[PDB]
Amino acid sequence: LSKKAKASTVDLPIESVSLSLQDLIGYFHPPDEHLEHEDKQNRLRALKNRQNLFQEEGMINLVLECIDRLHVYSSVAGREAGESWKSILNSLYELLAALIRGNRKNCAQFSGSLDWLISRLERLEASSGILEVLHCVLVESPEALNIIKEGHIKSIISLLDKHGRNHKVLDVLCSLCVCHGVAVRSNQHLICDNLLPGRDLLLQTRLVNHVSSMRPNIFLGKKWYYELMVDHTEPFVTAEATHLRVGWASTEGYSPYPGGGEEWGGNGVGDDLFSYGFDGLHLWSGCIARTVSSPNQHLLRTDDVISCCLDLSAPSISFRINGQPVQGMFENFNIDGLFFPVVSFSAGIKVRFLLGEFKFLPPPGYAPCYEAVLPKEKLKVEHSREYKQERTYTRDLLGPTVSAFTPIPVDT
Amino acid sequence: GVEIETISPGDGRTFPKKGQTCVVHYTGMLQNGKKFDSSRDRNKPFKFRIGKQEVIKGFEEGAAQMSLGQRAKLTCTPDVAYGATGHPGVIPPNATLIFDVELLNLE
Amino acid sequence: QRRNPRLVPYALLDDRTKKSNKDSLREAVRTLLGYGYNLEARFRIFRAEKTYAVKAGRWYFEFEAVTAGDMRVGWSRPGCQPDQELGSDERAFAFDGFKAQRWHQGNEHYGRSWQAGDVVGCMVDMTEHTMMFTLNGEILLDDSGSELAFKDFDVGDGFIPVCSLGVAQVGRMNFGKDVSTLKYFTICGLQEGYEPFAVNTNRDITMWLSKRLPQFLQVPSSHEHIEVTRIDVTQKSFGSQNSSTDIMFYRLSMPIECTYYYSVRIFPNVWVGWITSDFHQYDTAFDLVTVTLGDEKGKVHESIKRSNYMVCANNGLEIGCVVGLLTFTANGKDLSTYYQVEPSTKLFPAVFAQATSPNVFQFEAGLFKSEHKNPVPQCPPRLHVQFLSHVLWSRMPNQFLKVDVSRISERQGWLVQCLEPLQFMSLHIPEENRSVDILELTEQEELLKFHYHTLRLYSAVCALGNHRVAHALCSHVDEPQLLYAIENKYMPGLLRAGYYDLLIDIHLSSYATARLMMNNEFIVPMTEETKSITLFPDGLPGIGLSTSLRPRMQFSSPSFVSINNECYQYSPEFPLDILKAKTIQMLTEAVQEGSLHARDPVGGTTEFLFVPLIKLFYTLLIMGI
Repeated sequence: LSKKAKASTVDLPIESVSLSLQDLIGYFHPPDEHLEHEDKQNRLRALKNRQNLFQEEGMINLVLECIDRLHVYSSVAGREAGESWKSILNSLYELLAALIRGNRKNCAQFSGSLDWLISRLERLEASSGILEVLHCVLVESPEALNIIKEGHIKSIISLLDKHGRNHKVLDVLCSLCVCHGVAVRSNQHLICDNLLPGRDLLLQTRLVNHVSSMRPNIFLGKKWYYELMVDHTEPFVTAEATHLRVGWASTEGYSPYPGGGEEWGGNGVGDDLFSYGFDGLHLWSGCIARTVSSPNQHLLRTDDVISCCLDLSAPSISFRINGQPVQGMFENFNIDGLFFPVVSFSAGIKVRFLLGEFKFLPPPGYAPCYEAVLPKEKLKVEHSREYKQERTYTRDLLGPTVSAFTPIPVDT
Repeated sequence: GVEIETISPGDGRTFPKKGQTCVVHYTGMLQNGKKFDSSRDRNKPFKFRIGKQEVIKGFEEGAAQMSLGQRAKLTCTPDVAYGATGHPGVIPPNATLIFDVELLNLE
Repeated sequence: QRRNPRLVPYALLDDRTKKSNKDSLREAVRTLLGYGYNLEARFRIFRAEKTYAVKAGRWYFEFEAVTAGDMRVGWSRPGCQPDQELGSDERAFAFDGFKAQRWHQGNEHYGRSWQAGDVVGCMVDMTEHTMMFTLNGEILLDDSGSELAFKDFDVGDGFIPVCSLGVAQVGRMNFGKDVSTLKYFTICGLQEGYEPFAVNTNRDITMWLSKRLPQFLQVPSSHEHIEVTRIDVTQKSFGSQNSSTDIMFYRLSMPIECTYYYSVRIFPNVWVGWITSDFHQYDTAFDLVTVTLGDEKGKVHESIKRSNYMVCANNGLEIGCVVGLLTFTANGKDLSTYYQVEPSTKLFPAVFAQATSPNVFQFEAGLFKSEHKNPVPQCPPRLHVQFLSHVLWSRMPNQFLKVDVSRISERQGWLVQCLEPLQFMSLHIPEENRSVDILELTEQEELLKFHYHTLRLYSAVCALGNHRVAHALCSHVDEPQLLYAIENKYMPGLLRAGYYDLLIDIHLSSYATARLMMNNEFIVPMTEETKSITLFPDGLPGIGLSTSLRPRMQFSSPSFVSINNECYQYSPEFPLDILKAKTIQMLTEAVQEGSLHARDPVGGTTEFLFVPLIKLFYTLLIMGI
């Protein structure tokens, strides 16, 4: 069938050779641990003797030809009897691992074809088979470690680069690094050249303070307004500076989930969140951090005043610090649910509220939060919509949901 | 000749002179915010000497433009950095070594 | 209506000004009675950690109900899905005090109703599969009137307590630990031989409540017919033609940050776009968001943002050409000038579609493949097994974040005030970017294992003294990250031992073996302080004389100077007496709890508690500390 065809190819062992291939595998099977320790060795001695009689007749080469002559297609021939091509190829590697696993004498005289092997590593039909052949040959002979060179490793890491994540491929590199007892240094500095500096394929890890936000019990749709002030920052108690972001956010959207989606929780890193406040005051609006300046480059120090505002019937968000202009940026938004101050923090921090109990206010935009308490609705600053609640006896439950300034007359 | 932005203003006039132990406490991350050094972490005030070609040229240029108490975002250039070689193991080629410094004392 | 006091809706405003409209209608009613026309007439499921599921004993807990509604409190197999709500299969085993029907694949009448302020109590036999429910001591009875709740289930993978909240419901639980709150455990319980969930334990029990936020997954077989096919030319087809044809949100595997294109062939309503990972809208709507500039004076101040999700709508052959910035293409025509504003933003390819016909896709001015993976000679488009066809699924369990914060509040100016920091412990997959905290991996074994073998590789690369690479990893693992990761009493067992290995193989090995070599040499000078050794107490091997040679410690600080042939000598440095002080604590801390012999211990088994704890202590014993 490497020719055109014959259409009466009687020489077709498929069911016969697949039967013997499942028969040859168990013939080289390792003995189980739950066994009498003397009976383990007598089975083991017959096993190690069994491999060496296959070696001198050169069966590994005779196996390797059938892998070669089946490395032709990618799923062929008369494709009803030859339909089982995935079985015979995949079972051939699992045989080939069995002729290897214990003997140093069988590994070293084999060795010689890893450069042939990693050439075939791209086939990806039974790569986990041809990985397994590579894993046993590396751990069992320190000879073959001084044959595999840098171009083989670049093809090894690239298969991890394409095929997601495998603890099997990492067991190669752990065994490729340190031999039986010695640590060949040329492979170690080769690896940290590739895997490490990209931060691309493994899992990078960090730690930052817990982030929590707040709300003053009051939904907000005249030109709505509030005020804030700061007392003690102390920006460095971490291996990090702290954060301070103030702004507005929606109510029918983004349940307050700390650090399971976006980084650490945060403020302004969701689309429903719109925060501000920085040293060099620039923003956070849905993972955006672009660097629109202010004509002070001033801190969030221990004394400053925050003026925040949003007009009615105008999606036009802009704030002020100490009555000084910030060159506002936030326009063209959407509404589904009302809004509120969403001050967040992660420190040993302490700040004030200004509600009425006001201290300082610029004029423009005339509806403070003091206006939002007209009919009956009370005011209690809390931990921002609270899928949790923190306690000391048992942090108990809280249900999923319980849910307009233009009232509606019936058209009668 | 690199982008230097003052985070927290110190006084400006305290120019660091050659032959001074510039005690800093700094950190720095990559283009994607991936950290690669934090002297705050190991609790070590990093000390160095100007003009002696100790740290790379981006840090060496941005160290002169600061003052005492001045935090600064030394957004360095890959050409001024380790370059298309990088640091073999830590830093890939062509990176933006965005630093975050704070001067403490001089000598 | 400018100083208007009427900016208030009806149901909230002053109820005495409406009495001018109420009593005027009542005088309009007093006339009508005078005229004879008398005016006559989702859920929030709370499961625990899977590794707490007992399999042999008589275990008890109680539940304190507050409100009215669905209170499905009881037990559960660990494989209970969060999505399909409670009891309607063989995975949950509970009872709702409302509606008086017990929960196994449905409902069947049992027991009596709840009371606001009840203490339920739940009792399991494990020697036999006979479950029981109580209510305030009073045992809830069957239709035939027996004490049991369920019968002849399967003790397989254990049983976990789960409450199910309704819509506006409030409940309160206890799992041992609260010996004053054992309300009706005194009467039934101990006098039946039952056990709380703190019979020996010492920590708390972290819970995995269902997140309201949706995320994406793979394409498993959990449907009647949802199927993705990997065809090479280079296409992927689908099908969802069943009696459940609601909504399908298709994300792809890996993003693109800021040349070539990508196609779609639909057989039969359709939104094509590009997704950044901050997208969790799960409905059928058309919603979403820009920001203008600030240019230091005003008057220009026009354009920063276009960030959102992207929008498009025989064969529908739309093509996503990208970079540079974002563009569009549609069937040879040009719906161009897309949302071309992206500095370095992540871009999934993403289409949304619903079932009208099968085979709703077929996937793919050069060609694509190189623009996604690492190598870029790579002209032909090639499919890869990393590619998945992610479906935005509704809910998965997520940990409680057991210790939150110490926030306070005030009124006179409303002083909120904190004092102490509480730090995360978080990692992220970079290739499908999303942050997970470390203490979540206890249920993701396919990511626990792969990250555990990553730490085996870090311990083995810097093995037997490679101070170049150990310095390269010290800027990669960052030692006070370890100093928290030593002490998480809820960290998994493998990641306990992996981090203790990685601390030693960076810092505490190359000196440790260096004193291990010279352990049998005993060379000594004949100086004067040597003469003052008595050999005898009138023994203690913790003496401080030690006049042997003892090869010295040197260290190096992992800096970033251009003196690159000076790392090169000893080891990365570390803070010493911070470490030896915590171990002396953690030795006394661990041996005290294990003397009580908890069900808990730190890494599941007592080995993962003790084996790295001794091994770090043993290596530190040799190091001259």
